[PDB]
Amino acid sequence: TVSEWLESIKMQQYTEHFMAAGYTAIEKVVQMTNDDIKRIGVRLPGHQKRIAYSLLGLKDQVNTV
Amino acid sequence: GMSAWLRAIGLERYEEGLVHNGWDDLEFLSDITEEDLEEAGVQDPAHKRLLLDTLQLSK
Repeated sequence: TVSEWLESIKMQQYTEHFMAAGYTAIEKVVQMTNDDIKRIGVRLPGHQKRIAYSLLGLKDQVNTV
Repeated sequence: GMSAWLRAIGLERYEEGLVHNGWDDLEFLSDITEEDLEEAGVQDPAHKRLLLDTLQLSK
């Protein structure tokens, strides 16, 4: 679940904005590119990597049939 | 956070840098990688090695 991902990467406080931006489910979370990340409420350069890096994995993970 | 943590090694002045990346917690910072370090500004070899030392020194 999105919660486990967001909390494991210590992005706990983002879950709030994430779900609010319609990205409540993984399938939608793996869609949003880098732009969306910064828009939802990420101004920290560091968090812009913690989420992006991990997102890359998720996007690939769902592709690994 | 890792305030007193980095203090013992003399890296306290860096803290805030690893805060803007989400490593401001000894929950997952204790298992941080050398890759997830450079992003916080800790790109230097000596600095990375220093933090890795603290993982076993302070734990």
